[PDB]
Amino acid sequence: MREIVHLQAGQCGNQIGAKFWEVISDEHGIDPTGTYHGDSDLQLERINVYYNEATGGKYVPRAVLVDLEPGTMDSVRSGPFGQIFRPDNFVFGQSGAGNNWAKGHYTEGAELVDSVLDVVRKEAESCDCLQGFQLTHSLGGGTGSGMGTLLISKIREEYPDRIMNTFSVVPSPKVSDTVVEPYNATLSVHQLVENTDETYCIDNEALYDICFRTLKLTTPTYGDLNHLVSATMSGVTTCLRFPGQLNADLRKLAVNMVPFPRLHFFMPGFAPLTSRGSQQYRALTVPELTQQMFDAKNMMAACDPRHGRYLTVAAVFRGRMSMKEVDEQMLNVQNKNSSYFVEWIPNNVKTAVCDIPPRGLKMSATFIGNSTAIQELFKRISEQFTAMFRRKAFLHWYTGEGMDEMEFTEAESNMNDLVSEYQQYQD
Amino acid sequence: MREIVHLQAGQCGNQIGAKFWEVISDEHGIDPTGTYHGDSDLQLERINVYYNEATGGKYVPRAVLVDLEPGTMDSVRSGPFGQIFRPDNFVFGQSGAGNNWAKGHYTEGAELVDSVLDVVRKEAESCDCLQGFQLTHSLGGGTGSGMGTLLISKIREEYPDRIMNTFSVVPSPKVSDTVVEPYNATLSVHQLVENTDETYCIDNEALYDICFRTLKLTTPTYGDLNHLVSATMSGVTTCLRFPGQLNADLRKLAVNMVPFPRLHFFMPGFAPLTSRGSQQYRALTVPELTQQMFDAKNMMAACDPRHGRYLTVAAVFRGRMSMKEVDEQMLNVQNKNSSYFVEWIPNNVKTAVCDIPPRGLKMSATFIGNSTAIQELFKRISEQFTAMFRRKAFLHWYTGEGMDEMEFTEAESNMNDLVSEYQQYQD
Amino acid sequence: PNLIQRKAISGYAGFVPRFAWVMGMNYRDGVTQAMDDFDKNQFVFRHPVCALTTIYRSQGLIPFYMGFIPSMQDNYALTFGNSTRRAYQKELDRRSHTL
Amino acid sequence: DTDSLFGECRHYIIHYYLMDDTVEIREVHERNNGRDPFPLLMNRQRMPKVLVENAKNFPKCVLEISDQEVLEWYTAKDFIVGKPLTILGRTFFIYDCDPFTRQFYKDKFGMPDLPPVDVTKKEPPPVKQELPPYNGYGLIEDSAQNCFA
Ligand SMILES: Nc1nc2c(ncn2[C@@H]2O[C@H](COP(=O)(O)OP(=O)(O)OP(=O)(O)O)[C@@H](O)[C@H]2O)c(=O)[nH]1
Ligand SMILES: Nc1nc2c(ncn2[C@@H]2O[C@H](COP(=O)(O)OP(=O)(O)OP(=O)(O)O)[C@@H](O)[C@H]2O)c(=O)[nH]1
Repeated sequence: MREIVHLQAGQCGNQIGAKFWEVISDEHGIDPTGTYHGDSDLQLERINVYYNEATGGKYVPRAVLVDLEPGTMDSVRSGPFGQIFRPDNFVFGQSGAGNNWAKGHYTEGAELVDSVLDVVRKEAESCDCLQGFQLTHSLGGGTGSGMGTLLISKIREEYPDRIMNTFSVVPSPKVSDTVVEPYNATLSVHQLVENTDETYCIDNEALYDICFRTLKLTTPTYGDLNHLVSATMSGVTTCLRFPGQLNADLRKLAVNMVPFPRLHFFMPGFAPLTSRGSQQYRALTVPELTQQMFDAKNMMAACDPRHGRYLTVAAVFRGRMSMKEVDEQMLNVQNKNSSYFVEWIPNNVKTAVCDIPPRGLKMSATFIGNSTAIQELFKRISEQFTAMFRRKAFLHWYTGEGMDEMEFTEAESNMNDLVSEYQQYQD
Repeated sequence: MREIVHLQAGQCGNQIGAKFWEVISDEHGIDPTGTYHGDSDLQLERINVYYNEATGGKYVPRAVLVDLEPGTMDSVRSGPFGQIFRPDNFVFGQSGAGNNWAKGHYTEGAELVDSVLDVVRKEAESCDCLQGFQLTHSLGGGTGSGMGTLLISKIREEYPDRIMNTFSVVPSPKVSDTVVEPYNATLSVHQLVENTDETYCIDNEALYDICFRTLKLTTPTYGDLNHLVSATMSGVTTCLRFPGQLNADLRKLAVNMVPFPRLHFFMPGFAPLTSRGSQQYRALTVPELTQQMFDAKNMMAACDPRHGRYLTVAAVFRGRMSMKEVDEQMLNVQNKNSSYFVEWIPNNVKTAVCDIPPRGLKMSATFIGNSTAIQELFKRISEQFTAMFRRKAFLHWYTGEGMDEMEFTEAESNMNDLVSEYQQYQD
Repeated sequence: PNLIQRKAISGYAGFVPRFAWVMGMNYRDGVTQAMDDFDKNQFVFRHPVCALTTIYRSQGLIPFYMGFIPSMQDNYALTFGNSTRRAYQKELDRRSHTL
Repeated sequence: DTDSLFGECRHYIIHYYLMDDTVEIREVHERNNGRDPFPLLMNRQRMPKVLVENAKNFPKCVLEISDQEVLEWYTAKDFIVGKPLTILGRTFFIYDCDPFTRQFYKDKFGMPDLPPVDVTKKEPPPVKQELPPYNGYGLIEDSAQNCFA
């Protein structure tokens, strides 16, 4: 059959992966003990997209966690579902990275990449033929980029024929508490834009915004933020796991959404956010679903796409709809703003429709869009890079690590080329 | 279909809308919670004109509550049915109006107009096709006037093919407590006449007069004031939502009502008022219905038309009537005073009958008459403006906003032009 | 009722309750079922002061089916038709966590 | 509110104002409940319990209820812990009082004891993971420490 393998890197990964796997376990109704309490024939049918199976019924995940901080994995094992993780899979190290990209890229990897590659290949021989691997890392997170660049670079030529889903949190345009974060981000994004095929870029500022918009619980927990993002990402995966009239393949999605080799960075979009009164006070229907769905506020990734224009938009739907209403909704929004698409490519919409709704809610969806609303993000990070390489402050750590400034120059050149490339294809 | 969305503004308009909404819900049969008790097929048949539909058998109003003051919105929500309105529409702010129309019209405008436009247009494309909107506010009310100016001035252009009905209560000829009231009122009316089409004018002194006349209960509340005015516009709106033979379109009414564009302001009048013994001491005869209808005591808006002359009179009836009696009663009244109907156009009567009696009494009606009886009102208010503009007292706040006296001058010029042509068309 | 409640006269320029939810079929059956829901919820909130899997059937399944039901591979050496049909009963006994 | 589709249970506070016999309904904005910052539910005012049937001459289309119509208002004599009470199409369960309340009632209205009833909801406990039994290749005491975390 066809299957996927999950990689959990950095403490952003150590966060997400735990929340995400327990979300999917609740979706397929697996108890924390790991023994199925049958409710859904079909989820028994397609639990095999992610979960292998062992004598006694237990449902192992096809994921591997990786980090350098023993305390964090101790905490996640102290979490409710740590028993749904394997001692053999627990690959780790003796040292703390110090959150230095070069430390993660040249020295500490030399005693862990071998083990992690061994793990991934034993799992690959276990499975039949993967559609590919997905990764949860942070592009500015200390250990995440250092480990991830190396492992993705190796696995690329290891398996040149698969789907490398990459998922990263964008550094806040206002708050990081990490001061070498611009340096780490630029260094990482060089190899990222070289190698990857698809990347979702998310930030926490819009998560806080949406918390004060529709969560309306004032002080949130980062775990709840993880709930939201994991909901998004499960949703984008839901195409494979279920029957119904749709087109599951992520490869379908890629050819449907990618106009050129050097476009990878896309911005998630979620479906109804329901709050205190709205549970009694919403008419859950296709029209309002579309309305709130394409709202410049309910998007959560980077920034308002207003200043730019949308290139391609794909919508996954979930529920007992009919395609006529989605067709007319798409036409209506097309005419509403026929100014903010591009005559370059007409009818830039893609639709998938699954009949197996999520639990606790009936009519829902997930959105993905590639627009020209990323120039400002990598712009800001580029000019911060300029301002701080101006005097090469703090450079001593990386120089002693043993990297060189020509790498900085080449990476910034590639980012400048990205800026231009985005600019001309829409302006 | 073809529907309406309501606008309430101003602290009085808050009470107005609260009572009016509770009256509508009462006559349509919706319980305090919102799960309606099925008794009346027709009132189930025609509720999509106002109420929208969500799950759980509830029926939300499409009303948007705008305010600056937390306490007022808190009370009105705390009222008997506040659970029927939506936090979505509970758009508010944190700064007092200062009862300064300049403050309410420029400095506080920009930060609200965006959000209020957002909500109103979301409801707009939620619905199919407006006839228009009724906007209930107070030209004598600071927040109401200030916000109404901007809201109407913007709402004009986007959707200029609809009906922007307005309700406002004229300041008392004897007291206003607010002393900057004349300034606020003229600053509102100058754009009222420029933009809108139909306005219902009312004054509270006549309400107190009628309290002494027939209400007789010696301890009234603004609750009862709202009660009676709500009865009035409920009556004017009764035509749309029921089966029967009559035209219902407010546009039909307007084109029947207004000869020249510059005239927009009209004086309503209501149908039987009753006292404790009369409720069974009274002969429910269409003749005395017409009598007490046309009686000057029964009027409650501005003053006695006995000074002025009528231009257009339209009375809409509700109950188990027939045509011929209202016809011949019109005959009787026209003959009785034919010298007081302008030679300009005879047959200035407009009739229509709905056949569903209100719950509690079978024969009822409502009346609107455009007559040249507002000269007293605007002449007096003009002398007040002039006699407090002689020495520009109480003007430093306005200068601190940054206004200039010219606007006052041209607004007064417009108002006097209205005075002149008002006098000329009938003299 | 009056005239008909099972149907509300085709091309009904008036509206009905229960517009969302069960929908996407022909008209008259929708009318019947929707008004059935409109009196169901009615009495449900009335409730006056109460406080006062064809995928598999008898003979198993067709060859070349995918989707892991529990076991198989752990047990083997039988014709797949049998294997499926015997799993059809031992999914009640030892892997009885299938429902 | 479990009768409705997405309903739940909450808890509120009733203040009987002696000095005017008015009633009120408070609220519990504890935290992170989704609910909007909002003090009240129903304001302090009068409540008509039982009315007459001939308010056709006095329809709700005109002046609301008054002395001429009400059969009886909600007396303080009606509030009793241990039986549901209905208001504005809502029926409530009263469970707890205050020491001052239950001593005021024992003399003024002459009321015996009514203890509060535990209206809370409970759950059983779970159990810790034990040891996969002696594989035969280890040590019956050391393998325990080994196979924990
Ligand atoms: N689980 C969890 N993750 C968080 C929390 N708050 C922030 N994060 C994110 O996790 C990011 C870094 O994750 P990693 O990729 O694991 O970073 P790292 O290379 O392992 O090491 P550092 O970046 O130095 O922490 C931070 O930049 C935060 O944005 C939180 O409260 N809980
Ligand atoms: N609700 C209410 N309003 C009254 C009453 N008597 C007079 N009014 C007037 O109706 C006006 C309309 O209220 P709003 O339009 O909300 O007034 P505002 O914009 O907040 O500014 P102010 O008029 O200075 O209060 C009030 O300002 C009062 O001047 C009354 O008994 N009840």
